[PDB]
Amino acid sequence: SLLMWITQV
Amino acid sequence: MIQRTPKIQVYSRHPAENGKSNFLNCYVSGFHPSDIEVDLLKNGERIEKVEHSDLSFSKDWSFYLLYYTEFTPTEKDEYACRVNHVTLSQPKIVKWDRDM
Amino acid sequence: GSHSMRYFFTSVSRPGRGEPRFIAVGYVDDTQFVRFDSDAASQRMEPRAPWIEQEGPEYWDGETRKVKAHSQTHRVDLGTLRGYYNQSEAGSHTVQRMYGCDVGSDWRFLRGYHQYAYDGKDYIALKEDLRSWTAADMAAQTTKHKWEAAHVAEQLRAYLEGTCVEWLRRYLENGKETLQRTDAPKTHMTHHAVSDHEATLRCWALSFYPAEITLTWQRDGEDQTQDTELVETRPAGDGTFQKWAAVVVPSGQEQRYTCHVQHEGLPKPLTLRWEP
Amino acid sequence: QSELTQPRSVSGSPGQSVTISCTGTSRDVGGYNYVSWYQQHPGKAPKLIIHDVIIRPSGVPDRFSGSKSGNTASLTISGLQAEDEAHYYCWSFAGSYYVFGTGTDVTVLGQPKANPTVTLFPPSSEELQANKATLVCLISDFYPGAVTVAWKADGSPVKAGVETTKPSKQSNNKYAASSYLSLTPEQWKSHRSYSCQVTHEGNTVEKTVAP
Amino acid sequence: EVQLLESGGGLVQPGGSLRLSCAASGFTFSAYGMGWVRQAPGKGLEWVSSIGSSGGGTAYADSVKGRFTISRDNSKNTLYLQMNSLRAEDTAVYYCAGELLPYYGMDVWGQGTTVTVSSASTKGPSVFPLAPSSKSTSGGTAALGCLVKDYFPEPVTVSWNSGALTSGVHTFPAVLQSSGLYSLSSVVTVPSSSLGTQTYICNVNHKPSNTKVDKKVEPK
Repeated sequence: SLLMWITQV
Repeated sequence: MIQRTPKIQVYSRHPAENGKSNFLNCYVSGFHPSDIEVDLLKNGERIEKVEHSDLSFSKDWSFYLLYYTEFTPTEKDEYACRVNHVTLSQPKIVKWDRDM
Repeated sequence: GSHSMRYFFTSVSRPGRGEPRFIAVGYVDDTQFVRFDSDAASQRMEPRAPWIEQEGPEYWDGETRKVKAHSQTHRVDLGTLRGYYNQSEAGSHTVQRMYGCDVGSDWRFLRGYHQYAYDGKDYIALKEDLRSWTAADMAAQTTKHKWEAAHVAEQLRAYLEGTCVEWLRRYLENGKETLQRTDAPKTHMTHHAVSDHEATLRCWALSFYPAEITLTWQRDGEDQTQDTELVETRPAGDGTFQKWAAVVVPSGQEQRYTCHVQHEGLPKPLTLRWEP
Repeated sequence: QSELTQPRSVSGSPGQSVTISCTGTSRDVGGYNYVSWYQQHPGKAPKLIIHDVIIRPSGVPDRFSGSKSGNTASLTISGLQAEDEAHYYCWSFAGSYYVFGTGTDVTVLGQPKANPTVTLFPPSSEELQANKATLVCLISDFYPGAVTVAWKADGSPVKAGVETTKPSKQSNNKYAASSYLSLTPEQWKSHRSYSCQVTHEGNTVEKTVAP
Repeated sequence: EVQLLESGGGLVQPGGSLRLSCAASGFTFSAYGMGWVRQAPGKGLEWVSSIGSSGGGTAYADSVKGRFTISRDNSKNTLYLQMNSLRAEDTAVYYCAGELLPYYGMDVWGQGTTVTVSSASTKGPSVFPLAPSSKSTSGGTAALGCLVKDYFPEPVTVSWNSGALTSGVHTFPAVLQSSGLYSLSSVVTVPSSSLGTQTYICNVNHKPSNTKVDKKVEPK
């Protein structure tokens, strides 16, 4: 189950 | 861009039994960037119901795909993977080799 | 034996054609179980192993949404990167992301991962302590400083230490039948006379799972490295794997060499000797 | 972190269209198709009216629509209605967080002016028994939302002990406010009576109580 | 019969802890991203933190980085928010809220709960009866009320006759005088001929000072 929060670089 | 020339293996999924249906595989790994041309060839002819796996990478970030298709080995039939990629200067052909 | 779950994501710019190609896959050990491909018809996260098919509608809706957001984030990332590296809008570039976690034989947490490549080189990675970053170069320092201020690791850590491993646990349980099987290798040795004076001894290991295997040569019972080819482990294409090892040996000396196979599926490791 | 950004306040007439812009960066609203709008009526929890830029939750009325174009998102309300007067908030995913917009104030023009109904109480027997004393002025049902409340004791003005509220929108879209006058039992009786005068729109209305 | 019901929030000193609980009912709780959104008086909606599904969750607003900790226990249908080192800034109604799916937004809300961060003392209200006038007594109508006098934190709750009387009750927004305390007054306006037939009690609740009071309003 994937992470919900992906931070931009 | 860090480029990585593709390593190529070509084999049957099952010990090949001359006459009996099997799959011919060709494994390309270690390549960057991901854009790539893979053909499987019967008698230097391009088989074209060929189907492939989902692009993934290894720890160094190089990619790998299996290309595969159903076949039926016979005595006289050349078989072969044919790959082209930026890191090569000619497309590379690798003959299939039962006897390994 | 130990187990893992990893997702891999890849985007590739294609200026002039549409939006970046986005490809995502998830694995549990060496079994891919989900995929998403921006170029495919369905625009959905799709099942790729029977046992994930059990998950209900809300799983698929949710995972589809989350994977979409990954892709859309990579889309922004491509741009921000182009910028940090003063690159022109003209060229094609690639971002690659991978994260996940390992657990031991007891399924207790072991290690966490999260890393990020730009055009085939590292860019930023979460160190082993899941508390600090490694920036590959100067441009990445800007990210590292951003993500430090933003307390990014803290969130990552909670996922990797917790959520990651809980889901991995679930998967393993649900996938018991297939994922915690171990397929011992089928092994044999072949022999080809290379000339009057030399011959290749090739040691084969077919149809095994997991992919973790070791093939080593010995001569008179001592580790033998010289004149040895050993190929990358390869997928059979039916869920199991293949590897081989070869030595070239002076003709008449074949009996001196023995091949050694170790794999978790085998109670004790095997020794093969050319079997005239 | 930061922001979103909506007009402070947009207004319109019954039947008309109105639009509330909501603007961000290539990084949130421009980054993703996950904008949602909420509606919040006075002293009631927010309610979700749009999500995913354009979808309305099953429930919400046909004359609401979302859209987005670059880094601005919009909400059109068409065929405006009284019960649409409320606050609206946009809100977007931003990769690592959610962020609400600064919120807008939707009004419905040309409502009838409405005169305040004023009640006023004297101190409770029981308060006077507890050596304290409050005159309570309650003004309600008034539109538009502005009033001044001037107290008068005997006939002279009284500036001290007067605490009036800001006016709240009541749920009927009129207004209500109140004024408390704090005396001691002594002052309360030192006077023939006390008036709470309430001015709204140039017209005054006043009430009186005596010891 | 969806219901998020907030608890564990009152008054706390600057630098204090508080931990809010949210008992949830009538939707499949484990399908929902759960979250907090707060709203200081006068002011707009914020967003404090959210937790997901499934995988995903947690994240926090930049204004609560590392002070606040969200958590969930599905075997209990409850959501948690640990709140430490509370500054005055953090004073607001806190709402418990759900999202039906990722990035959907909050489609299930609670009623909200009040957090005051202050060094000032919690004072309990005085309740006085506001009794009805005699001229009011034509046909028409009569005004009767409750003066809830001098209390610290908002809110106070007022029902009448244990909330059986609903019609023409108007509880007024409260005032904040310079003493730093509040007064409000709820009023009911009823037909004049029933001043002499009906019974009127107002029930004043002030959770943060344990001040429950039933006041009879009876013609002086």
